Amino acid sequence: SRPSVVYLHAAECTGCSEALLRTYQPFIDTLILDTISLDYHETIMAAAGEAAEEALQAAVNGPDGFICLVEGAIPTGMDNKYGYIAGHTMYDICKNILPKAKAVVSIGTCACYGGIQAAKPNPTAAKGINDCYADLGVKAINVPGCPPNPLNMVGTLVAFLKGQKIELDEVGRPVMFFGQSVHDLCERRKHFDAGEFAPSFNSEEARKGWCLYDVGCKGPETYNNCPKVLFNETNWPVAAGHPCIGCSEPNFWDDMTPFYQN
Amino acid sequence: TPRSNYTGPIVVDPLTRIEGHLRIEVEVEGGVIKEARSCATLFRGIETILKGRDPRDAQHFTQRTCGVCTYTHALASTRCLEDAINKPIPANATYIRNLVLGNQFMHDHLVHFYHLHALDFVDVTSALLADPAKAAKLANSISPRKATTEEFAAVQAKLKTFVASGQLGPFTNAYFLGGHEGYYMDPEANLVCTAHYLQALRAQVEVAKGMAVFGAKNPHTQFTVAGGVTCYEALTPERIKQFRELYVKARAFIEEVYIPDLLLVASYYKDWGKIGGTNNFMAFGEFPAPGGERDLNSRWYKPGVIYDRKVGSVQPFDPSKIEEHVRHSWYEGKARAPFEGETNPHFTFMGDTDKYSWNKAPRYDGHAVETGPLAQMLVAYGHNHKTIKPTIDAVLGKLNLGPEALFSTLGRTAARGIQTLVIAQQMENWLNEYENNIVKDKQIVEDYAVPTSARGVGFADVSRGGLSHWMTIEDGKIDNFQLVVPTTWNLGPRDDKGVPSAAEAALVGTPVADPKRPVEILRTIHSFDPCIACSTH
Ligand code: SF4
Ligand code: F3S
Ligand SMILES: [Mg+2]
Ligand SMILES: [S]
Ligand SMILES: [S]
Repeated sequence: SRPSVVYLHAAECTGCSEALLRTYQPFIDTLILDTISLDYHETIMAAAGEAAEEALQAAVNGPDGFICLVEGAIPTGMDNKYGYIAGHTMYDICKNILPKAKAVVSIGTCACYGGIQAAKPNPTAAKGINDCYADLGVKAINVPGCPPNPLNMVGTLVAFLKGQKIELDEVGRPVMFFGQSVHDLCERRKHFDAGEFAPSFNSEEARKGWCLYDVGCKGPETYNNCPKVLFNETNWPVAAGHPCIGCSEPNFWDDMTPFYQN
Repeated sequence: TPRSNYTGPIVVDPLTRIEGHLRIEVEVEGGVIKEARSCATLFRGIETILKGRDPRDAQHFTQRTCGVCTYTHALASTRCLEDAINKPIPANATYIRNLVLGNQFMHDHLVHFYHLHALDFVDVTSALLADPAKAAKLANSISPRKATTEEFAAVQAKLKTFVASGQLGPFTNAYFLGGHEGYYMDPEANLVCTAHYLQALRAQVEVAKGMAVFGAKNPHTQFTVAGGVTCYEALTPERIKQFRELYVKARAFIEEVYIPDLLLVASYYKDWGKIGGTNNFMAFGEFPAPGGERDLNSRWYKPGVIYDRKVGSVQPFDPSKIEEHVRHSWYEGKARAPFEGETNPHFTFMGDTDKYSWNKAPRYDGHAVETGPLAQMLVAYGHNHKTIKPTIDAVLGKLNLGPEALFSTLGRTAARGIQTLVIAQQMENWLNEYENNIVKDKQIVEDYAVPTSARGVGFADVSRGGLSHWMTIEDGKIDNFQLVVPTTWNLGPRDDKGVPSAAEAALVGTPVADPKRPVEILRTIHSFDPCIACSTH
């Protein structure tokens, strides 16, 4: 009766699962007892080994179908052998399961675009989900950030459960959460426009809260809703005095570095 | 302790309710585990990715080693760069960093006990058989936070609706379903722990919120630089008050819910005081004093090494004695000290017993050691620490156990609770000290350049044990960067002498009641709180 959700982990740091656990609209206990049926999640599930594999297959060959949330990139180097689960490569597992889903959501910058392991020199030839499974007709919705705001992850899911309209931008992201730049939303934008910049972290300008562009802020190139919705209902990097490092942007590891310069 | 007469292999892959991807293979004889292999099955290669980059960016990359132990790697990288620069770190940066780290401990350990470990001891379906009035009285007898019969009845009813639905979700195929002789608790105790599991799902949100007050967000904080911290708002009374209010609430949950449930569970599983022991321990200490960032012995608790369980003979910690073996790991070459580390992959095949893991095997002066809360609390004990020695003495008294019970899966699990408790109480003092220091001291950061040539190492004793980051800088860029991470130590493979790592060794002697449902393997592996994103990076 409750809609089936399968959550997969590939090459990831589990940051996205932790973000999910910070959900407050609604809380995670409400989500998995009432709103969905979370039928596979390696971080919290009871079963292990063969019992876990059986739970996963039951879910995937289930009656009502299932929605797949996938965290992490796929390592494709060395015949996909840099990443295994239960004696199967990660490539092989997602190739099998992702086409069976009524829908796929890529959560975190890694599943969306490759992420940290794809950064130069990409030792494992890691690929985001849509790159990797294009050829299979897989077309996931991208919910990036490192990690994403739980409000964006759960929000995307909930809108899908409601048969709602989910407009995407040019790199697959819900415009309802990623349709504006961080900078447009930023409370220090007045300082930017007024040319008021902190020249260093130990300076009066930084102390009075001036713009962080000169110490690297990538807010103007980065699409996310952080200054508007906040993290943990209470803060975001620039408000904590540190520049945005552009973590919801494709290839930010290589394109936004060095982080403390513009 | 129940046990079958099974002779043969057992493989657990995926080993769930951990971070990351772990395969465990064991050999069993007469229902007793005789041999074990720890197999980390994902590699990412963050050390290689770091080469050539700006040392100031390292902390942002390494923080993505792991998001369970979020912040820890940012802290260790910043500490690493700051050792290399070797210029004074503002006292308030130390204070704020220590406070954020203490909050991380409170969050991480709380979630580990309830949401990763408890299902190894708690039979959720048995909770449905409970007398809600009896469960309330059990709950009320172990904590000053009180509950009513009606609240526990309400929990059972919601649970009943869930289970009756047939969609068991994360409890699907749980080892306790249909009954398991390895599960010992009564239904009222099961319902008490199950109710708290659910409460703790919401509570952890508020605990984590605490790190966002100064640290911007959770997960992955964003307030540190080499030279201090960036959060001028942390100097304001409004942010300090908010942080304090959340800390107090977090502390109450730990003291009133987690710690008594941990004691309740331990009281049913005293036989596990004789299962999964180890002999040698290594801790790096944590929470430097202002001005003391470069001195490990300035820390609120200090580093140390203990051999053959001789806690009264804690030895000094000498970082130069750290080496990482690869004989049984999927890399080329031989053992190396981390300033000279190398991470060239050398994969054989999944299921190999010669080379069987993406974890290096770190060794201290050639010996295998366990790190983590148990290690750090024993080392503190041997250093006669002001709150940790009496707290340990009091636990053992409560459970009527001998000290020999510390060296086990039960003791490991208890030590995680003790570390949570003493850090939670000490936070009050750090907070007051910080608040008093900023009356006059308004500095939170110094502007320091990266040197052209240098080396540094950053040390932290974090949720799972001794973390260290090792960097050499040349031409102002990252020449070599190596991480040696707590779960690397605990869940590493055999070394160049064939000697197993701590977890592998701890599994020897485990009884197995059902080879098809290895709750005992999970109990011991979960007691080490493994993170494989961490251990392999
Ligand atoms: S702090 Fe960053 S996001 Fe804010 S106004 Fe400046 S450049 Fe833009
Ligand atoms: S670093 Fe990421 S969390 Fe938001 S403020 Fe920048 S997109
Ligand atoms: Mg390493
Ligand atoms: S990326
Ligand atoms: S930690």
